[PDB]
Amino acid sequence: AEPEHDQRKRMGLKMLLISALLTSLLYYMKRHKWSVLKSRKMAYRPPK
Amino acid sequence: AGGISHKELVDAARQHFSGVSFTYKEDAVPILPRCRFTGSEIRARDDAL
Repeated sequence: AEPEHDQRKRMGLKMLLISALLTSLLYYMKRHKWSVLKSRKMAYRPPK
Repeated sequence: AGGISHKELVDAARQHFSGVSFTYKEDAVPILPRCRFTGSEIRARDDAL
């Protein structure tokens, strides 16, 4: 019924490893850029 | 700087720039704690300017 069975699961593997590796990196990159807004501080200084 | 004789000048100093240092700490040109640079920003917004 599914001759591909094997190759398809060998693929599923490579997929997770890469997927894991890549999602990690991209999370860092996303965090790294947003860091500028995340840390960011602000004050209201009317000229009272 | 101008029309002046280094000599006359150097003398006037000797005369009015008196007081001699005793300890060594007095003739020690103190080194300043280094100032750290930081890539960052400050935004003072006033659209009324």
